[PDB]
Amino acid sequence: SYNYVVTAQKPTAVNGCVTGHFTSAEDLNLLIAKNTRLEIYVVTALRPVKEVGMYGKIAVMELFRPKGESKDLLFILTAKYNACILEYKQSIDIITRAHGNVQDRIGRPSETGIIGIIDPECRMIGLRLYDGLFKVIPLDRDNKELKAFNIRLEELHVIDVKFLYGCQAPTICFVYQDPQGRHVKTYEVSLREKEFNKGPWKQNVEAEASMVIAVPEPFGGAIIIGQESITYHNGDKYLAIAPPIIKQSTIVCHNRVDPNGSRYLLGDMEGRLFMLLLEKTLKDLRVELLGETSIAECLTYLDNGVVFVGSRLGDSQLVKLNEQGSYVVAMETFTNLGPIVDMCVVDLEQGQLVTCSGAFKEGSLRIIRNGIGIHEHASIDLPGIKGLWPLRSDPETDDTLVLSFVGQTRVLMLNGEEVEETELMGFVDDQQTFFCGNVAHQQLIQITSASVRLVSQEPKALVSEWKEPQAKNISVASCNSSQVVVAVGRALYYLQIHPQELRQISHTEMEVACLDITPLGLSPLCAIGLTDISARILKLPSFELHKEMLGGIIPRSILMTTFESSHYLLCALGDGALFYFGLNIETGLLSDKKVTLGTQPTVLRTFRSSTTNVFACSDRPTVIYSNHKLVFSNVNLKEVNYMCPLNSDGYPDSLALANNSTLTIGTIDEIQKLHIRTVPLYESPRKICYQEVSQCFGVLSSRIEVQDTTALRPSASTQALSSSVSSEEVEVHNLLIIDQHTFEVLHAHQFLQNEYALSLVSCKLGKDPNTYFIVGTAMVYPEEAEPKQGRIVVFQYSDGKLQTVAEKEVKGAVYSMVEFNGKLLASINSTVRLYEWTTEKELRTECNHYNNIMALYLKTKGDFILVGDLMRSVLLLAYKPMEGNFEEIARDFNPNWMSAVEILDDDNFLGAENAFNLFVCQKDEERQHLQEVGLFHLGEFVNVFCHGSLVTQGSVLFGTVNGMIGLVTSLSESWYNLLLDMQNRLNKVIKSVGKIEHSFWRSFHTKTEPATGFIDGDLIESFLDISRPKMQEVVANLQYDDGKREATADDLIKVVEELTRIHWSHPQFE
Amino acid sequence: NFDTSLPTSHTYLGADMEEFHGRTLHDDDSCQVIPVLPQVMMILIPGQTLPLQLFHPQEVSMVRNLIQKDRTFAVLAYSEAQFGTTAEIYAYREEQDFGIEIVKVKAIGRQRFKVLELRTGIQQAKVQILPECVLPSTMSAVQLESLNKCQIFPSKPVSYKWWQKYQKRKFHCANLTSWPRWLYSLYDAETLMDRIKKQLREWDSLPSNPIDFSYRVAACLPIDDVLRIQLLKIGSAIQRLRCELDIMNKCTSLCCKQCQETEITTKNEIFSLSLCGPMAAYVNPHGYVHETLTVYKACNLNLIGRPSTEHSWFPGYAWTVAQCKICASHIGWKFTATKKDMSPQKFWGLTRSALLPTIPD
Ligand SMILES: Nc1cccc2c1CN([C@H]1CCC(=O)NC1=O)C2=O
Ligand SMILES: [Zn+2]
Repeated sequence: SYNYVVTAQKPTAVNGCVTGHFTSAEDLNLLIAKNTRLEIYVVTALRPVKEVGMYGKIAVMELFRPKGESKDLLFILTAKYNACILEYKQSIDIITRAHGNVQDRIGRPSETGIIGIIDPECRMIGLRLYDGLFKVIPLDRDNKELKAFNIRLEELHVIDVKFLYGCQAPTICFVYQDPQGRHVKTYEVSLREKEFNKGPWKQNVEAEASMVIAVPEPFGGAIIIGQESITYHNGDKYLAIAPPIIKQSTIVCHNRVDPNGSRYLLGDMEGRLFMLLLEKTLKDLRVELLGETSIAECLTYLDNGVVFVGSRLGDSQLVKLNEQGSYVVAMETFTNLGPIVDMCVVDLEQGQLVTCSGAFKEGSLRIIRNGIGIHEHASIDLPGIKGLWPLRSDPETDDTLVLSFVGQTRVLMLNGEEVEETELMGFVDDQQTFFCGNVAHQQLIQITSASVRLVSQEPKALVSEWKEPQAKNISVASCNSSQVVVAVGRALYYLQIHPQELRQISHTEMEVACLDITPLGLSPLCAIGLTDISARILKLPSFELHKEMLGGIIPRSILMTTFESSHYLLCALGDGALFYFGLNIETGLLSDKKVTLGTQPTVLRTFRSSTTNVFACSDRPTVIYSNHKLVFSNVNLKEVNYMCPLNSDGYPDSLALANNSTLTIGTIDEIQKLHIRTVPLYESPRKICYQEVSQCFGVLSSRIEVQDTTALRPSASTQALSSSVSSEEVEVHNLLIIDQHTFEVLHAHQFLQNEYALSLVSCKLGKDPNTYFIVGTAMVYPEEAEPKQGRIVVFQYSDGKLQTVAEKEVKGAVYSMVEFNGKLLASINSTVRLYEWTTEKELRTECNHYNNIMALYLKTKGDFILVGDLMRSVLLLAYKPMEGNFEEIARDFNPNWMSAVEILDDDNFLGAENAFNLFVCQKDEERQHLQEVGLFHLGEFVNVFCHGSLVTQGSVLFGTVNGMIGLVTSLSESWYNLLLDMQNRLNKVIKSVGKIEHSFWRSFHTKTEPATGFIDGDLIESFLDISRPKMQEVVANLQYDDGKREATADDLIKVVEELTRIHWSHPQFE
Repeated sequence: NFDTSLPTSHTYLGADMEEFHGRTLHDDDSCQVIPVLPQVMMILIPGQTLPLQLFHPQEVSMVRNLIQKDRTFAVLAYSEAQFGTTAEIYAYREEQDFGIEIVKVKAIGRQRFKVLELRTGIQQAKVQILPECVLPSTMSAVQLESLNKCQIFPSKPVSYKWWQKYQKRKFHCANLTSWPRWLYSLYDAETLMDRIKKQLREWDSLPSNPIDFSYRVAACLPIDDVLRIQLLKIGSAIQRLRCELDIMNKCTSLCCKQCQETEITTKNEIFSLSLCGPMAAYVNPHGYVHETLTVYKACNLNLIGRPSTEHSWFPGYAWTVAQCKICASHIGWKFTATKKDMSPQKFWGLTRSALLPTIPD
C-alpha cells in the first residue's frame, strides 16, 4: 500500500502572534503563526505581504533587533527543535541567517512545555526545553550554526520564565514550585563564567501564580498573574492586588500595550479581555474589564487602538478598543475551522463538507463548498420570470433589462443603481418574449410567439413586422446580430435584418425543440434539436445538413460556442444531461464527452469574462470552460432559472440572475474559492451526521451550566423551536436537529442529568422503512472511574418532532456505533456487540465479542470490522453469517496514543498516532499479524477520517485540531516509485525556510524513523512553481510510464496538474 | 509483630555476600546471546529479586565466569519458550566447605526479551531485547500552548475533590479532541497508580516512576504461568497498570490449580508479611524456587509432618507442608510462630504455581 497525502485546507487556527519591524524598519508588521504557516502583514489604518511554510510546527516565534542592525530579525523554534534566525528581503525571499538543531540526547521535556525568550540587549536566546537545564544560544554575528550551552537549574519545575529589563547583566525571572510551595526567583547569567549568579531578588507567591511579565525600563521589575492575585516585584518594592473582576476565570495570555509598560492586555480562558494598568514611581495596580472577544490564545496590540485576538477555539479577530469607561468592539473576523472535532459529507454523488468546529461559546457548524461565488448588488421581487435580455436604449453600454413572464413582457430601465419599470415603444408587452436585443443597422428586435418585431432606435417605432403566412404560434426562436431563425412546430424559417426591413429567405420543412445561430458577421451554420432526439446541423440559405444522434427525453437548449480558439457545440437535455461535441467550422461534422448537472432542464447563455464563457442554469448552476479541454465548475447559488450578462453605468461587467420569485443583479468572482458558511451554536458540537430524507443534520452537542442549575448564555440547545427531554460547572448533552437549508435549530432533545452522549448515527435497520437518529450514551459519575451503564436511544424525526422509538440499556459506555448490513454494530466498553432490529421495534442482541482492549474505535467494510483503542491496538474481526458470531482475523499491539482510524480497503487500515503521525497497517497460519507498511509525520492531530469527494484511487478526507482539512488517496506502485524519486530531487532544489531537511520533517516522530509509503503531495505540487531549468534538473533521471522513457518537464507538468485537481485549490495570500 | 525487612534479605542463605554495583544494560531491539541456567523455572519480572543455590559443576562454572563480568544470564518463560527476562547478579557467595561446592546468588530481573533461537548441558539463547515503551501524557500532543502554564498543580494534601480538580485541569484540552476527560483519565499513569495504591493499602512509600511501580505490583500479583506471560508480553507502563487493575478487581478467589474448582483463600486474606509485597521468590535447600504468597486464612488444606524452622524463609516461624484436601497436590505451607509474643501467630504461605485465580459466580 502506497498513499498520497495532500492538504485541501491549510491550518486556520492561530498559534502565536507578534509585532515589530520586520519587512522594513519603517513598516509595522503583524506576524501570525498557524502551525506550519507564517503569515506576514503590514499594519495600516492589514495588507497581506508574504506567507511561508516551515517544514515544522512553529513552537516559538519572537522578533528581536541585534545591535547595529537596521530591522528586526525573527527567531523560530520548531516542535522538532529546529532553530533558526530569519530575515525579510524585498521579488520576496525569507533568508536563513542562522540555524541548527537544539535537541539534546538526554532530557525529560518539561511539563510546562517549551519556552523561548530573548533578552532586551539581544545578547542571547534562552531556551527552556527540559527540567534541570537552561539552554543559551549566544547571538554573536559568527554563530551561524546556533551552537549553544546549558546551565544547570536547581529548580526542576519551572512554571514560567522571562528576562528582565534594566539590569547590570542579562537576568532571568521565573516562577517555580517545590514542596514548600510556589516562588519567584531571579538569576543573573554570568557571560564570562557561563553560569547562574545570585539574582537581584526573590520572593512564597500565590499558589496558582503562573504568568511572568517583564516590565520595561522606567520601573523595571516583574508582574506575576495568578488565579486571584496580580503582584508586582522589583528589588524589595512589592504590590499586590486581588480584584473580584478576575475571580471568575484564569488569565492565560497577555501583551504589552505601550513601550512604557503603563498598560497590558490580559486574556481570560473564557473570552474576557482585561486591561491591567500600572499607576505612577510605581504605586498601584488596577484591572478593568474591557469585554468579550473570541477565546484568545494570543493577543497583539497593533495601533490606533486596534488589537489582534489570535484564536484557536474560534475565529480570530480584529478588535477596536474605544467619558463612558473602557470598551472593546469587533472590527473584523477571520475564519477558523479549528478543532475540527467531527465532520460529514453532503452530496457524495457539487459536494459539500460540514464540520463540528470550535468549543464552548465558539462552537459552530462550518459548511464548505468549492465554487464560483456571486456578489449580489441588487434584488427585485418579481415572481415568474421566464427570460432575461440585456439591451441598449441609446447608441454605449446596456441600460435596459427586458424580462418576460407567461404571456407577458416587462421592460426595466437602469440609471446607475436605480431600476425603474418603463414602456419600450415598438415592443409588444402582452405576449411572452422568446428573444430580444440589439441588432444590425441601428435597430432593435422582439421575437414573441406571435410575431417578429424590427424596431428603430431614434424615435423608437415598429419599422417592420414578420408573422407566419398562416398567422401561427412560434415554438422556438434564434437570432444573432444580423439573422433570425424561427421554428413553427413542424417547419422553420430563415430571416435577415436590413434597414427598415426583415425579409425572409428560406422556407424549409422538418422530419424542433431548440435553435442556435451564434456566428463563429453572418453564421453560415445552424444548430437544431428535434421524437427523433438528435442535435442536427444545417447549412445557411441552403438548410441541407451533418448530424449526430443522442437517443434516449427531448433536448431543451442548444449552443454553438468557442473556447480558446477551439469550437464546440453544446446540447442540454430535459432530464438534466449535457452533451458537448467537437465542431467543424467549415465542414459541419461533430465528435465526442457527456456530463449530468441536475434533473431540472438546463439553459445556456454566453458571456465575456477577455474570452467567452457559458452559464448553465438548472438545479445546480454551472460555469463552463475552457487550455484546450472543457471544464465543469459549480456556482455558489441555489437554483437559478435564467441568466444574462449586464454591463451598465451602474453595474459594469455584471450579471442578472432570475429564479422563481426574484431577479438579482450581481458581479461574479473571477477565480473559484472556498465558500464557508458559519452556523454559530454558542456551545460545543461533538458529532454530526446527515439525514437526507429529513433534509436535516443531527448534531450531538454539550453546554456548560453552573450550580444553583442554569446556563451561562443562550445556546443552540436552549433556543430550539421545539424541544424535548428524557426527565461548579456541569455538562448538559443534547441532540440537535439542524435544518439543512436554513440552518435553523428545529429541535433539541436533552439527555439525562450526568448522561454523556458519545456517539451518533443515522440509518435504516432491518426491514423498517424509517431512517433513525441513534445516540450512544454513557452514565458519567465523578466517584465512578469506569463507565458501568449507558443507553442506545433510537429517535425518529417526523413532522417537527423528535420521538423516542426505543431504548437499550447496556452495562457500560457506548463509545462507537456503525450501521452494519442492516444491523447495528456497537462497541460498549471492551465488548463489540451486534444488534438486530425486530418488528416489535426493539434492538435484540445477536452476538457479542470480548477483547483485550477497550473498543474505542469501530469501522467496517463489507463483513470486516476494525476495532481500536486509545493506545493504538488494532483488531480485525469477521462477522460469520453462518455462525452468528465473530472471528478475530488479525491483531497488532504496538503501544502509541491513537486518535482516529479508517479502513482504506479489505487489506489496509489508516490511523493517526502520537506526535502528529499517520500509519498504515496491512493484512497480508501466523498471518494474523498486521504489517506496518506506511509511516508519515503529518504535523497535525487528526480527529476524524471520512470517505469523500472534493473534486490516484479512492478518497479519505481528514479533519484536524488546527482546522486543516486533508486528503489521502492510494497510488499504484508505479506512481509511488516515480513520485518518491521526484520528492528527493525536488528536495535538492527547493529552499526550505529554516534550512530544515524535508526528510527530517516527514520522518515519523515521537523514537525517530524515516517516512515510508506516503507521498507528500504538498511537496509534489510545488514542482509547478520552480523555474523551467529547475523543472528539467529534477526530471533528468525519471522513468515515465507508457507500455518506459526519460521523463520531460511537460510530462510532469501535466501529471502534477491532474494531481492538483483532486482537491480544493489554495487561495493566494498576496 | 516482627521485622518485615527480614524476608527480602534472604537470611536463610547464609552470612554474607560480596556485592556488585550493577550497571550493564543492552540497548533496544538488539540481538544478544545470553547463558540460560538449567532447572531454573520461573517467569522473572524486571526489578524482582531472585535467589539461587547451585550444586552442579555445570551451573557452578556458568556463574563463576559470569561474575567476570557481564554477571547476567537469561531466565525463560516456558509455554518451550517465546519470551523471558535478563537477570543480573548483584550478590554472590561461593562456599566449598567439606569439599562440596555451593554457589548462592541473588539476581534481579532487568530486561524483557523475545526468543529467536535456543542452542545447547548449558543453554545459550539468541535473544532480541524488547524496548520499554514510554509515552508522554495523552494531552501533551493536543495541549494549547497558552495553558501550558497551568499544567503543574499545587500538590495533593496527605482530598478527593483534588482528583476531580486534577481531572478537570489536566485533561482540559480533551475538548480539542473527540473524547471526554474521564476517558483520557483511564490511561493516565498518575491516576491508575493511585487506584492501585488504594488496593495495595489494604495489604498494610513506593516508586513514583510508572515503569517501576507497574513492575513492582506485577511481581506481587498471584496469577498463573499463562497470565504472567501476558503482562511480561506487555511493553507499556500504562497497559501494565491498567491490566493490573483489572486482575485486582476481577480475581477475588484463589483455587487449587490441579483440581481447579476448589477455593484455598481470598483477596481479603492476602497481606504483605514481606516488605516487598504479598509475594516474593524464595529458594529451598535443593535449589528450587518458590514465589510464595502470604495469607492469613486458608481453607481445605491438610498438614503433614512436623512444624520446622529448618531453612525457613520467615525467621521466627516454622513451616508445615500443606496440601489440597481433595487432590493431595502440594499447595504450599502453614507457618506458625515459635514465640508467644509474635504477631501473626500463624499464616499461610502459598506457592504461586499451585494456584489458579478465579472470578467467582
Ligand atoms: N527441607 C525441604 C526439602 C525439600 C523442599 C523444601 C524443604 C524446605 N522447603 C521450604 C519450606 C518453607 C520454608 O520456609 N523454607 C523452605 O526452604 C522446601 O521447599
Ligand atoms: Zn486440589
